Amino acid sequence: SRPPPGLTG
Amino acid sequence: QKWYYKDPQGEIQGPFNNQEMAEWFQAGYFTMSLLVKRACDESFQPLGDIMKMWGRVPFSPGP
Repeated sequence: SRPPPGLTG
Repeated sequence: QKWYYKDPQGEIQGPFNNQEMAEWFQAGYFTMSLLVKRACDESFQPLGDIMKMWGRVPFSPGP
């Protein structure tokens, strides 16, 4: 599942 | 049903659908300071202000 664009985790 | 948020640099990301937002929210990526809005909303709001005003965020799923 991709992370949110512009956020990394 | 078109969600946007600001990233930490202020760049506007999106649009994303309800399910994508709900997944990221449940996964823990979003603090309650994240600024979000739909194209149809008046202004960006932090998630925490939405929670205080409505008791929920609109993209949260349920019955």
